[PDB]
Amino acid sequence: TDLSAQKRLAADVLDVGKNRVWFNPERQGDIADAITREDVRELVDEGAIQAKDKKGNSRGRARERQKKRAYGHQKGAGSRKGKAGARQNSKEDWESRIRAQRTKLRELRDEGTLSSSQYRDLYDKAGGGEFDSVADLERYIDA
Amino acid sequence: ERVVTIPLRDARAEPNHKRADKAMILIREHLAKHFSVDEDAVRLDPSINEAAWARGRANTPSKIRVRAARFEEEGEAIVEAE
Amino acid sequence: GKKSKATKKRLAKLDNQNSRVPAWVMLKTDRRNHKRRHWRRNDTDE
Amino acid sequence: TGAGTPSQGKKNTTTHTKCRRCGEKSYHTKKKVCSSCGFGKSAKRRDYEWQSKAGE
Amino acid sequence: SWDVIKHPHVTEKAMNDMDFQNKLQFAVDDRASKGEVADAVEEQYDVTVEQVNTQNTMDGEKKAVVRLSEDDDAQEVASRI
RNA sequence: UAUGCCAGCUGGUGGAUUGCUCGGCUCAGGCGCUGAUGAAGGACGUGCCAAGCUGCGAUAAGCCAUGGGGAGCC
RNA sequence: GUGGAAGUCUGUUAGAGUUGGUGUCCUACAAUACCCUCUCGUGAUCUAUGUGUAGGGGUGAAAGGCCCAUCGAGUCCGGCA
RNA sequence: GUCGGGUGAGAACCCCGACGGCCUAAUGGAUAAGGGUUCCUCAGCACUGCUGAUCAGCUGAGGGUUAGCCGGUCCUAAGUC
RNA sequence: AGGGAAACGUGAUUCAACCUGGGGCCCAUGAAAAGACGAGCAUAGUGUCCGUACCGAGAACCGACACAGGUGUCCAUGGCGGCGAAAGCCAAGGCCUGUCGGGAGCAACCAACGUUAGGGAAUUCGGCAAGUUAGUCCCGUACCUUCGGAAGAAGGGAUGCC
RNA sequence: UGUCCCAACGUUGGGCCCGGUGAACUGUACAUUCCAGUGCGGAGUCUGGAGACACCCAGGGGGAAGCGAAGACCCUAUGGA
Ligand SMILES: [Cl-]
Ligand SMILES: [Cl-]
Ligand SMILES: [Mg+2]
Ligand SMILES: [Mg+2]
Ligand SMILES: [Mg+2]
Ligand SMILES: [Mg+2]
Ligand SMILES: [Mg+2]
Ligand SMILES: [Mg+2]
Ligand SMILES: [Mg+2]
Ligand SMILES: [Mg+2]
Ligand SMILES: [Mg+2]
Ligand SMILES: [Mg+2]
Ligand SMILES: [Mg+2]
Ligand SMILES: [Mg+2]
Ligand SMILES: [Mg+2]
Ligand code: NA
Ligand code: NA
Ligand code: NA
Ligand code: NA
Ligand code: NA
Ligand code: NA
Ligand code: NA
Ligand code: NA
Ligand code: NA
Ligand code: NA
Ligand code: NA
Ligand SMILES: [Sr+2]
Ligand SMILES: [Sr+2]
Ligand SMILES: [Sr+2]
Ligand SMILES: [Sr+2]
Ligand SMILES: [Sr+2]
Ligand SMILES: [Sr+2]
Ligand SMILES: [Sr+2]
Ligand SMILES: [Sr+2]
Ligand SMILES: [Sr+2]
Ligand SMILES: [Sr+2]
Ligand SMILES: [Sr+2]
Ligand SMILES: [Sr+2]
Ligand SMILES: [Sr+2]
Ligand SMILES: [Sr+2]
Ligand SMILES: [Sr+2]
Ligand SMILES: [Sr+2]
Ligand SMILES: [Sr+2]
Ligand SMILES: [Sr+2]
Ligand SMILES: [Sr+2]
Ligand SMILES: [Sr+2]
Ligand SMILES: [Sr+2]
Ligand SMILES: [Sr+2]
Ligand SMILES: [Sr+2]
Ligand SMILES: [Sr+2]
Ligand SMILES: [Sr+2]
Ligand SMILES: [Sr+2]
Ligand SMILES: [Sr+2]
Ligand SMILES: [Sr+2]
Ligand SMILES: [Sr+2]
Repeated sequence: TDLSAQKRLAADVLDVGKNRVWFNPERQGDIADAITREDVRELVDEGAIQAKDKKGNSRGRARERQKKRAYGHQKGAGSRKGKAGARQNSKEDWESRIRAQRTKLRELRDEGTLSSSQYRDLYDKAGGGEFDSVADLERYIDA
Repeated sequence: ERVVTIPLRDARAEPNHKRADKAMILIREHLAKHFSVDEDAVRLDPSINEAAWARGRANTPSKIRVRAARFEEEGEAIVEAE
Repeated sequence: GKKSKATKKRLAKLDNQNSRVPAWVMLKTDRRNHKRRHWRRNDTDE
Repeated sequence: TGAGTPSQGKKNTTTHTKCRRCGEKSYHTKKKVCSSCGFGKSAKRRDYEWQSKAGE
Repeated sequence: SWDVIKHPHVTEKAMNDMDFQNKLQFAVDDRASKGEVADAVEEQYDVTVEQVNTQNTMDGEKKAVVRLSEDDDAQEVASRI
């Protein structure tokens, strides 16, 4: 008996890769008589032909690592492979910081805390990279 | 029918990436001899196959306990794990 | 490639010629297609 | 890269094809001229006395 | 003068088209258009042709798949030849 | 007496030799233009079964007339 | 600090190439191949297809290099015995 | 690769299952050129296949490519006639 | 509608495709034409002709071959990893045809490779071959210089896990 | 730092034996040779001695001025480019 053709039809009718279709060893004769796709669907229902399950990689070990690293662990010098600028894009970081400092200054202004002129002076200084962070900016504003 | 312990140390004579194969051969030869039957008449149950290939093709267990029965008109043996 | 209708007609003919000399011709002439071609071993024209 | 075998693998261009006028696979589909019968080049049929021995 | 219809194309696939889709298949002159195939057929077996699909075959001939109207029954038309 | 040398016998292999000739080669005489009224050439078709050759052209190994011929033919 | 230039650097990214082994092969897997090492990799870059230039003529960042395994003058047939 | 089994006159290499492996810009998917039926089915093993063969891109016989809206077809590019 | 044995979700982050802007460069300036828009709606009819299989490669192409060569495009966002389209391992998918097998602790010899005490280039034309170093962070860095560079100079320290 | 002193042990594929498949190079003849001599002065084959029972397996290549290519070097030709 040669069932490679039936294997091809079964993969199509079961909508799976040929390598995953299973043919019951005790029914080679019946499967061998299967000519049409209808013949294959029939044997599928009988359970003579089935589709093996596909694998999915476990992410459990990854998840634990993700947690440790999110908590700031497992990132010591001995675990870094890329250059510092590769681990954190500097221009990107500046965009993060400067936007946070401007949003900050914009809120203080509409809030009345700063006069357009005080705002301007702080805004221009931020753009000149005078403040390391939002807090650094606040500390400054507090004279 | 009886339980026998097959030593597979002689598989070490074959290249290491193919030890499993040689093991399966030693097993057949051991039974054929000890049960006084032709190697052609020795049937190895898949259980034995899986035992020898457990760690892949390059790692065989040093020995293996196998349960074999001898019978029929032409004289043959059937073997399996234990 | 892309075959035109004419190319196709020519390929079709070549396919037809590529057949066995009928058995009855064997008997009638009391005893070979010298133009037998293989798609791989040979090369057609055009 | 050698001019031999390695350079033969790049040959997948179609040039000479079956000619409408004479039937020979000599119609250069890029020049639109038959190298065998002259179709596309001359109304007269391509011919030369050197295609045979001089006294024949 | 060449005729349009050459002969009925009879094969397993042709029969299925005839039993399940009221379609008839013909080997026809490769110079014939879908329309010319439609007319010729209606005039040879007196039926109403609804659609015609064509294919230039690797046998050097043209094959036509002619679907008849629900008014006609392919199985019966083909059965009289 | 192994491996083996030389000669022959029986049987192979091989296709020489002899015989045979539907093919060539050369000479002699005769004859001699074809095509837009689409030639020559080619392509693709065409048979009950049909691949090749030959013939033929959708009227497709053929259709018609006259004379010849003759009980066979495809 | 920002910015992000460059015939700019690293890079078996794709892709291109080939310093050494004078390794393997050398009736080959191959009439120019295999492996490791090595070089280039935003530009005078690499690459597909189309197209043009023809033989004492092309094409050549020039080696007499290349113009279908052949070029200090291609190939084919003819001159030709 | 191995153990069982299937088919067969015949099975290391044709098929089923299990176990064991290989490939991740590819050894996976879709395609251009080019090839031209190599595609599918049945029946086969003299030929072809780095051994064998019940297999096959092999041999015999049949079958298969369906479009207003996917290409062509239309436009013009270097350029050609 | 369809599809699924079933459930037949909801929010979020990072965001290829695709959309839309801002900046910079040129002794370099990055096609053309057909067509479309501009220019409504109903209903009906017509929409012919050619291609369409398959391979697309360690056996369907070229290389005399079922040749380890050569041969364009797109899949560039599958998981862990890490800077990564890197390595290594693993899915989806494919394969056991980079197609002869059986046997000998399986000798000499050869290919490719692992490990070698002490000495450490004595070897050799020549460190050829092999090896040494190595990723990332911190400290630190000479001569010279066209002030750009030299420079990762050199040298020193650190590196896991919880 | 096995490049070396100075080599050793191990790994994988071959090698060896068995089944199947199955070429090519080369071949005036003879041929078991060795030491001297002789010879166109570089002999398995001539001369004189010596040695030599036949056949087979594996081996590394001393000889056959080994095989492969009508020497590329040099000269000659009332040769070529
Ligand atoms: Cl298309
Ligand atoms: Cl902007
Ligand atoms: Mg079959
Ligand atoms: Mg910056
Ligand atoms: Mg292995
Ligand atoms: Mg056929
Ligand atoms: Mg169509
Ligand atoms: Mg080009
Ligand atoms: Mg192969
Ligand atoms: Mg040492
Ligand atoms: Mg010395
Ligand atoms: Mg070195
Ligand atoms: Mg000479
Ligand atoms: Mg000279
Ligand atoms: Mg001269
Ligand atoms: Na071909
Ligand atoms: Na027909
Ligand atoms: Na005449
Ligand atoms: Na015929
Ligand atoms: Na600056
Ligand atoms: Na090199
Ligand atoms: Na010339
Ligand atoms: Na990733
Ligand atoms: Na095989
Ligand atoms: Na060593
Ligand atoms: Na020797
Ligand atoms: Sr070929
Ligand atoms: Sr080059
Ligand atoms: Sr190459
Ligand atoms: Sr090409
Ligand atoms: Sr012309
Ligand atoms: Sr002439
Ligand atoms: Sr056909
Ligand atoms: Sr660069
Ligand atoms: Sr680089
Ligand atoms: Sr060299
Ligand atoms: Sr090396
Ligand atoms: Sr070589
Ligand atoms: Sr870049
Ligand atoms: Sr050349
Ligand atoms: Sr001549
Ligand atoms: Sr047989
Ligand atoms: Sr097939
Ligand atoms: Sr965004
Ligand atoms: Sr398709
Ligand atoms: Sr592919
Ligand atoms: Sr390839
Ligand atoms: Sr898989
Ligand atoms: Sr095989
Ligand atoms: Sr050790
Ligand atoms: Sr030295
Ligand atoms: Sr020295
Ligand atoms: Sr350091
Ligand atoms: Sr003597
Ligand atoms: Sr030897």
